[PDB]
Amino acid sequence: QSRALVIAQELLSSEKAYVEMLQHLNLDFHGAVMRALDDMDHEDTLAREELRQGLSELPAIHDLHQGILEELEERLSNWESQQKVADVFLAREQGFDHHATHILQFDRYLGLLSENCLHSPRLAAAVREFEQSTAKHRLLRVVQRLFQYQVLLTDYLNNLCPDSAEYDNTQGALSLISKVTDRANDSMEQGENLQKLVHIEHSVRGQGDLLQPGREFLKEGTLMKVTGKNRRPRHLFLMNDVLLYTYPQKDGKYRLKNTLAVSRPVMEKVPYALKIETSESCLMLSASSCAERDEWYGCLSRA
Repeated sequence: QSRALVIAQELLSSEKAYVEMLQHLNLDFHGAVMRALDDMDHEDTLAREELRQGLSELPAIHDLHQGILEELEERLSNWESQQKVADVFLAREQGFDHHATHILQFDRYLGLLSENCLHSPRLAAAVREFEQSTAKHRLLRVVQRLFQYQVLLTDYLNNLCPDSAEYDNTQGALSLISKVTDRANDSMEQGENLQKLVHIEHSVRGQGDLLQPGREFLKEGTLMKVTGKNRRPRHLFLMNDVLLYTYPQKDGKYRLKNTLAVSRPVMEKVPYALKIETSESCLMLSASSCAERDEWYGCLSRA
């Protein structure tokens, strides 16, 4: 009840920040690119028309979320009378279709954008002015909200009564969004990774925002920290970028213990041993098998 109240508050606060972001995207990215492309009409046409189609989704998304925010703001003001938010998503099936449409042409118009900047001073001038505050990276932030609703709405459902019209609606809103995010995973080269990083951020108590350009999730798994003769569990999130060193809690959630920037010793009391070394950090970890130890070795090696 308090737990579900704080999650709707978490949903509203993050929605405000998202609507503010979609606002400045439409003014500084869509607006500036529309202005440029309108000039280029009088300067090829194909690239512009495809850019215009993919860019048309941004105002439609902005309007969708402007509405979600207005309904969310009002519903949280009258929380001690009606304690319902899920149905706000259900009411907007047509709205989230713009998300699906955006996802479907995402890589096409964004690839077409950087490509067309290499020989279009006007388009380059528009994109630079925006990149001021990489565009394709700055637009993953649009599609990322969808994975956030999934994580938030799942935390919202776990605190609802399994026999509520709201538990039902939350499930419906979850399947409605999953219909949309399915397209991200199968139509975007960065969709599967964007999802991994959204779920990994939300699970780790200590890791804020993993969305970094070029960052890609590689391996997860628990290993034992060898402190003398004592063996304590540590859950590892290995990226090409950074190495998250955590502790698995009873919650299914974790705790960021240290972070590392991406040897196999022989010792009796520590069989299946892994020694990860950097100039700032060193970990003495034990695997359960010499195959588990060599699975991680080859993966930590590859990057």
